[PDB]
Amino acid sequence: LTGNVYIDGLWLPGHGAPFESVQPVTGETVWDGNAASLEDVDAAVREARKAFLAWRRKSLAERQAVIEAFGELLEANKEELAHQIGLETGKPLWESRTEVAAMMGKIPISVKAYNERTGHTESDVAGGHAVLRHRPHGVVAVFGPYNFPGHLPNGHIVPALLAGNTVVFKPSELTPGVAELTVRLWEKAGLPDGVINLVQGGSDTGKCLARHSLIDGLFFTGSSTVGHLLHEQFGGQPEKILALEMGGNNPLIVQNVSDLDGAVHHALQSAFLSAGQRCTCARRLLVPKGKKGDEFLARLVEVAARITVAEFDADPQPFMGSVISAEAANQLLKAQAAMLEKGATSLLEMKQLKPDTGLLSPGIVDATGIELEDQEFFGPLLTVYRYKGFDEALELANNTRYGLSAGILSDDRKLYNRLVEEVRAGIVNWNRPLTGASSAAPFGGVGASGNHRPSAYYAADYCAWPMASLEAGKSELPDSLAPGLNF
Amino acid sequence: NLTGNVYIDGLWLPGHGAPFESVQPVTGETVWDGNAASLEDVDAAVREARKAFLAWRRKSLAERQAVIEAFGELLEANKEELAHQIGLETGKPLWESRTEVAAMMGKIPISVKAYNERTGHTESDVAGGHAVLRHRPHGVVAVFGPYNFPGHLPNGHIVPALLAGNTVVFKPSELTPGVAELTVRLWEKAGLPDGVINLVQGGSDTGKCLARHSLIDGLFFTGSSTVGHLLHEQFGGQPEKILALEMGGNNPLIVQNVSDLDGAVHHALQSAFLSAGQRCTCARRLLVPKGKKGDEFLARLVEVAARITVAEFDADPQPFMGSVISAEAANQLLKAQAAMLEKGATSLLEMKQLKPDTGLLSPGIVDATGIELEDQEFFGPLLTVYRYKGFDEALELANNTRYGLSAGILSDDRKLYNRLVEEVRAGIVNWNRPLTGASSAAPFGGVGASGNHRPSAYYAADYCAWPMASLEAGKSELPDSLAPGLNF
Ligand SMILES: NC(=O)c1ccc[n+]([C@@H]2O[C@H](COP(=O)([O-])OP(=O)(O)OC[C@H]3O[C@@H](n4cnc5c(N)ncnc54)[C@H](O)[C@@H]3O)[C@@H](O)[C@H]2O)c1
Ligand SMILES: NC(=O)c1ccc[n+]([C@@H]2O[C@H](COP(=O)([O-])OP(=O)(O)OC[C@H]3O[C@@H](n4cnc5c(N)ncnc54)[C@H](O)[C@@H]3O)[C@@H](O)[C@H]2O)c1
Repeated sequence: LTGNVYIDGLWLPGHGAPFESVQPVTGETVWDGNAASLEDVDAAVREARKAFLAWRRKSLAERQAVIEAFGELLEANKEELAHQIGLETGKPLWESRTEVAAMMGKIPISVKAYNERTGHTESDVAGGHAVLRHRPHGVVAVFGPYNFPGHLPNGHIVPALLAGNTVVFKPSELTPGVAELTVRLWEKAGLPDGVINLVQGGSDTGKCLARHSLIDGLFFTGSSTVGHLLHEQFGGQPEKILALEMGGNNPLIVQNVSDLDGAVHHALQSAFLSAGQRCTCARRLLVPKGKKGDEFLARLVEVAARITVAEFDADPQPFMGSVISAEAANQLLKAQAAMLEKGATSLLEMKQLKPDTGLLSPGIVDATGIELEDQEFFGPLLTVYRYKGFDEALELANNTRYGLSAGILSDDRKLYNRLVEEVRAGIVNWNRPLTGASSAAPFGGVGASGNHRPSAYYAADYCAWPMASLEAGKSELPDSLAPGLNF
Repeated sequence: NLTGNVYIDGLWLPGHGAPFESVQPVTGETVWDGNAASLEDVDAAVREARKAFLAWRRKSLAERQAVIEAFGELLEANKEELAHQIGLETGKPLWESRTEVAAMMGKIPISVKAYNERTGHTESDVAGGHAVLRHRPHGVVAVFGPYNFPGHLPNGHIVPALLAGNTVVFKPSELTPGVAELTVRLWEKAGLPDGVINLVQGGSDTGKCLARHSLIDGLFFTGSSTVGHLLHEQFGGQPEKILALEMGGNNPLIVQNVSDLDGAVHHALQSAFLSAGQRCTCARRLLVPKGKKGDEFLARLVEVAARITVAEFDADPQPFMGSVISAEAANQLLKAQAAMLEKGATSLLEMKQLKPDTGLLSPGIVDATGIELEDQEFFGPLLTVYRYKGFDEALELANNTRYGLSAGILSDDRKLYNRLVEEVRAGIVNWNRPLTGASSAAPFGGVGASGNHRPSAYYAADYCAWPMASLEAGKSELPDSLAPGLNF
């Protein structure tokens, strides 16, 4: 807890302009530090490149041993890291600890994924004795969001390091402290010098890193906007492997449910967990028009009003905490303000709970006939649309260029079956909230939610490239020569 | 038996573009005549492939597999006729064109196993419920085909794509349109629904109209790192369209400490001169240890290399290699080794034009040990040799290229190979076997300027299907322990 930078195993103040991380509700300063400058970034990259040569040579077993030690250190400091996350983001403790346990779980699963997606295989084939092994890329710049400053960046870092990569981690300028803590835990775990390198900063720092001509890969978790910016930047440079993980305008369907409070439960999970700040949250809820939906939305609004929202560490733990900043909340309020005047009516008003904080109350808005923008956004603002035929519901679900998550809450399996059949989305759930993905299976958005480099399990796919060999043992003539060959 | 028509939505139709023709590389006579697809022709192909996708993606995996297997039946059934088309239109000798066909046939079952492993259907019980994983096709994929293997490579994209439920708008090389039309007719006679594959002949203009078309959902490419980079630059900012690039390489072959001379000379000639050196995995640069051993080796290598025959694809006794794709290309190769010799290099074996205005080139070997030539890819039987001192200097040379397709070593000492694998950055790396003759059973993806990390061959299945993972439950109902702040 110092505010430094980290390069080649050494902690050093940044040469860039200082910035600070403020707590979303208290407003006081939680972090102070210097942002990485241009030459600072050149240093991080040069030293990760240097460390690569020695790190790529470590066996898979050794790299796994260091990473696992990192996991043991995660368990040992679970509460302190949880408290750091919740403190700096506004997420409640009970949820931050969830993010930590997720970081821990990302390890063994990343191991199995490495061994299946990019393992070592040996076989006898027609052209001789074929063998297949997987090689790391080199220096991968990892960008971290602010909603999960521990789970997601980790989900890039573990698979990459394990496979022999070296990392230049640039966290969000809204969650630098959690980043510094995680880096210290990699140090205290015995990670060779320069194998991971921390570069704090904001937009300028990320600019200097992304354009840097010596990175060998870039792994991104963040807004579809900046993700597309990066993808355009690398236009014409296929040599640098890019992984883009972006948002979505995720739809949730709830039709013909026999357990009301159950569907209200899973719905509230999907739309409001993490203050609606989980990238897999449902931003659009679809309910069959008429009487049945009226009953459902009645109960859903009833229970949603009952949700508590307070500081990350309130004596009785609330359901959700603050939004990252008071400004973000301001833009959300202006957002639903633009929705209402567009023609929508408020089923449940999104309210600012304390004077100049990011504490927002749940918000539900009906714009069934209205046409708002296809735009992603974090916050507890849920747009609801009422539909006639189910074949119309499927039309609505796909009514977005994003393609991350989508699912249906229903007792009828065939609604799910036809959903899976028709929907164009990354993860599509039935009777479980859109949130809470499984790291044991891929996690890759389609459309504007990724560039077809799915992470989580298939993370192992974009951390290592394949080397295939036809081994012989002795260069010697075939039984029957080809035409035109005389000896 | 051929026509020269385009093929869209199951219908054969003359193209609306300007006419062109496919010439035999040595005979000079016309082998194909047809109209290239125009802008609206391509818009039609794409629109109709998109329409057909909706119906094709819903077929089960088994049914699509059955149609493709029927395609295999037809490949075996017409093996010799398709071989003759390939050899005729490219100049490749018959005996190896027959190989290209057998490779097309083999690309099927392996594409199946690949689909079931890399993008299958799996189910497991996990913490968040009963999780399931299935793999979906992208949609309309534009497939561009080379000219060295107008059958094997395009197929290596098409089978994996069709099988996974994609539809294809195939644009073949304007140097091998006939092979394309014939192959398409073979897909027709195989029962492929209308619009699931759509042939769009043409040259640069046609391919541009296809790549720029705002309705493709993927682009699969095999061709020069030059045009490949052009395409990649084009899609800059469009991650929604999945792109796979398969590009060339400045492939190095090292031969040090071989106790069987004629064997290593064999594998060398295979790697550098097979198919007139027009296989993308050919060794463009041979590395031989400085001094006596390399002197003897290269001596033998030139002796035997001179003994190579080169003639028409249908020579009475089949030669080792045929003509290069065109006489003009050959012209640029001659200009190439001329620029190397005047650059400071010495000619170990002169590349000569065997007939006046043809693509018949004789093997060419050039020593440029001290000279610095361009890091550039090129097809042709022109082999540059580099002599090295320490083995770590040989490794220094191998990576002396921005391309990263193939590389291998001819040696009796396994540890030289081990140090190669450890250090070399290339897609496929062979030991004591020719650089040519890859294995469709294992991935095939070049690094650096040889691809964008969407390797084909076995891993083709990865860029033909995207993953959908689901947490199924059965009934939306409250958990045992609620979250804090939820009242009912
Ligand atoms: N796909 C996912 O799993 C996932 C996860 C989290 C968030 N999201 C999406 O992201 C939205 C919020 O954005 P966010 O804050 O998480 O990510 P972001 O846009 O802030 O990007 C992460 C970091 O990259 C750096 N950066 C900013 N500008 C840059 C630039 N121009 N060039 C290089 N680096 C730059 C900053 O550190 C920035 O905070 C969410 O509401 C949701 O839409 C998606
Ligand atoms: N990666 C591999 O496996 C592989 C395979 C074969 C050849 N190669 C290499 O590629 C080169 C030979 O390939 P080639 O000359 O057939 O490639 P190419 O550039 O001719 O590409 C094939 C076809 O694409 C079309 N085309 C041309 N310009 C286009 C454009 N601007 N936009 C869209 N389409 C366009 C034309 O039909 C062209 O002939 C050599 O470097 C060779 O070694 C690599």
